[PDB]
Amino acid sequence: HFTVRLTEAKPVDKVKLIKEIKSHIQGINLVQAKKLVESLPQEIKANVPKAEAEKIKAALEAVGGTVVLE
Amino acid sequence: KLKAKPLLLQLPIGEAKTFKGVVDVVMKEKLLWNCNSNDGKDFERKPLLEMNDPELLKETTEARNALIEQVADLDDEFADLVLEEFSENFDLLPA
Repeated sequence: HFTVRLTEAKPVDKVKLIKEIKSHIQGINLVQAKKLVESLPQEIKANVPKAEAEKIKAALEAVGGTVVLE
Repeated sequence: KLKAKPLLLQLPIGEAKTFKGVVDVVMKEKLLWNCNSNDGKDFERKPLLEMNDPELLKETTEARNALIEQVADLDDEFADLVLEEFSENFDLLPA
């Protein structure tokens, strides 16, 4: 499996990043998501399959996010 | 079965012949009605009984948190504002 990491959050995509994080995690809250997005570098998900990792990284970079995979 | 996400803004006091008042969510107040015609000509505003009913307070603040979460997940600009200023407050602003 792969792991995803959010490196930096854009100043102008700050608004759009949180909604995507909320829709992707499905188990996090608003303020927890904000802390996750302000505490970069910080992991988002781990042990994610390849196709799901590709989809989430594409959706996170299409809204202005710096996404890396390890 | 209507396929539309609702936004609760008011909590009734009772259900079966004991519905005598409502509790607003955005304003954090309670409205009472004790009369036959016009129910006192107005609604009686005594916000959450002046910090005296812990159960009512907890229910009202949980409803406010749920409403804020819903509106922030729906609208993006409001999500940005909650992100930027009132995250840990959970009490953004009255109205």
